[PDB]
Amino acid sequence: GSHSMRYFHTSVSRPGRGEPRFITVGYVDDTLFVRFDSDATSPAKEPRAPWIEQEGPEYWDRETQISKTNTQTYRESLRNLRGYYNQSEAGSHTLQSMYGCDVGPDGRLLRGHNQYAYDGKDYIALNEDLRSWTAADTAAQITQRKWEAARVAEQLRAYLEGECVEWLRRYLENGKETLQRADPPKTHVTHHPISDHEATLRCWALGFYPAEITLTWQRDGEDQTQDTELVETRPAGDRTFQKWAAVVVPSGEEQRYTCHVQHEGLPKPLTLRWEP
Amino acid sequence: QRTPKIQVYSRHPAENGKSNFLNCYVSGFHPSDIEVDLLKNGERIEKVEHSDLSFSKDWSFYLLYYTEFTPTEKDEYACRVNHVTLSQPKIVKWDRDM
Amino acid sequence: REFSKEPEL
Repeated sequence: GSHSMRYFHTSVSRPGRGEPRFITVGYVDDTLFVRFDSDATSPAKEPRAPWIEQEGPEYWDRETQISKTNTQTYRESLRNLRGYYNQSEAGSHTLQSMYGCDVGPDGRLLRGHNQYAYDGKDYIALNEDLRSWTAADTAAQITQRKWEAARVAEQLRAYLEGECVEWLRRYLENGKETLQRADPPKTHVTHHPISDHEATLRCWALGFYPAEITLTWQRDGEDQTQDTELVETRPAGDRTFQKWAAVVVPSGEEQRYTCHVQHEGLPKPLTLRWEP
Repeated sequence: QRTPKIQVYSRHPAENGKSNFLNCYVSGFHPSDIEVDLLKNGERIEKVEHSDLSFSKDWSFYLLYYTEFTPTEKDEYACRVNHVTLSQPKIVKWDRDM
Repeated sequence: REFSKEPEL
């Protein structure tokens, strides 16, 4: 019922190999819908989902201009960050940011986001009030003081409560046949003997959207959290996701074990067992 | 720096003789530069595509590399990954049960 | 739709 829009910026310096590369991707929930790469032959914002293709030339012109301007902004930021940390011009560094909005089933704002990381470490973030900043260290305090003096937070608040929510709602309607369609997992349990003494029970969830899912094993009705091998949820390549959970069980005890699956697309949670 | 997690798997349950997609999902890594080959019987597959570089809430990067393939009983597939955190490339074999 | 006023850090 709830939904999110998020843009992801990455800038990576590469001394001796040109100017820092700038990439943007945009998501609605777990669906990538737009991309930009300054290393492309002819850099432009490009559609990656069918429902954004109908936006007109004025939309794509604005989106591309923003990304071209951002490419330069992030190069200046990288220069400033190197100085803030007394770093040499010879090293490669990464600046990332992610921003956007979360809305509930009625389309109203739940909260907004805008945060930054330098070389993989949190640097500065807009607080949930959309008015104040949290800085990680004395370098980020320089950024904070600059952004406070220029009232940047007020610009972000206006965007996050206005355009962000309004355009997310537009995208959800234009893409409703996919973005507002939960595809339930197809589930089954497989059995893999390890030795005479033990076998693996593996509980599979395939073909589901969105990626959020809960997969758990119980033994005699008690969760087996410490004994369960849980792989990261992974993309299938057709918009859907996959996941599995496995437990090692003594030979002959398989029927003490149940797999439990929760997902938005399921009419009811599933309980599964090994069915030889 | 953060070393990549690597999963190798198919889009659909594998059935010998039926066309499918071979996936190598690399995630959890930092910095973002990474190199990935998909291998058939130890040799690089030429026709390999990849998703757009993205990153997670913890700032680590992820990418999907993929190719069409037709699994068989005896053909072996793998993913070979290089990253600054690795002293030598890491090879993960495709196991159709994982 | 993107935010148009990303500031320099």
